[PDB]
Amino acid sequence: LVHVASVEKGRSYEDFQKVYNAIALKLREDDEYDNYIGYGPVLVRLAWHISGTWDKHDNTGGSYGGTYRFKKEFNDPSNAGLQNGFKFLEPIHKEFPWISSGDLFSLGGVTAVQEMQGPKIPWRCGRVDTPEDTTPDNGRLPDADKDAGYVRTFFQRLNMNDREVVALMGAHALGKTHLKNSGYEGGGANNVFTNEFYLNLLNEDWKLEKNDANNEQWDSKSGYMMLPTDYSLIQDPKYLSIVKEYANDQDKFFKDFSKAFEKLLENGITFPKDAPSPFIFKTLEEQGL
Ligand code: HEM
Repeated sequence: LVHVASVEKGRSYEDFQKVYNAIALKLREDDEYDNYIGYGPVLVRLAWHISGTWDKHDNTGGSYGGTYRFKKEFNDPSNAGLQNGFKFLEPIHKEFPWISSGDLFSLGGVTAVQEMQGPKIPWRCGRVDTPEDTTPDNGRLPDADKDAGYVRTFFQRLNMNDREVVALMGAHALGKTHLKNSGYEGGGANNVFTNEFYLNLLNEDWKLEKNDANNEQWDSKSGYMMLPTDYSLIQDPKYLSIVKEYANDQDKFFKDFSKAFEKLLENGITFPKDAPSPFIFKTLEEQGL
């Protein structure tokens, strides 16, 4: 099963920068959302969830087809809350109706990371919408109640190794959990992309507590939280080494996250040899906008 990237007709860097800019300007405008977190984090989560359905064994799922627009996927219980991201992107899609859905969802994540002062994430266009019957079944995204061996095995389906897993998890510096969406009680939340997830893991005094949904999570008296799967990164000695590395080197974490997140957003896509090179979008700030 082969998905070949096909550039939206006649489009180039400039076109996709305009789309980036529209998303970025909306991120700035719509600042109230989720107790002033803004939409950055949920856009990153959306990009991950539309990509994280991928299965390396048969090339099903993945970002290419834009299948999140279909009810089966949109109503996946693992996607609860992501409707807010989709709503946010709707006016952008209406303004730029030529962009494919998988391009838009993935670009929303790139834009979010960058505007939140994260690393540059090179991004390639050419995802093509596919029909409703190509929508992956629910149950391909990970559970949060498990341990390190679960996390490791899970991410092998996505072709991610230990370093890639630990780097990608660092996105949990962004935003929070919501009891109503996932059964986890939200803790202190940020909308700036840093290596703080790793610092929190290593430096806080964590207590295993039960929340009001009767699920266990790790909390600190300072008001942070970790999912079981987050905490697993300091329980497993291989993950722990990488946690420490990223807690001690912001730049390395940025570089590794950029590579892993691009890879995640690109899994399943075949880029023709004469496809454009990846785009690196300027932030609003870099443009003086
Ligand atoms: C074992 C892997 C993972 C698990 C079990 C997991 C689980 C969760 C859960 C339970 C939430 C809370 C949802 C809600 O209540 O609204 C969430 C939020 C979030 N996740 Fe993950 N996640 C994982 C990996 C990732 C990855 C790889 C990324 C992206 C690189 C990511 C990005 C985010 C972001 C940015 C949010 C915050 C959303 C917001 O503030 O609305 N997660 N995750």
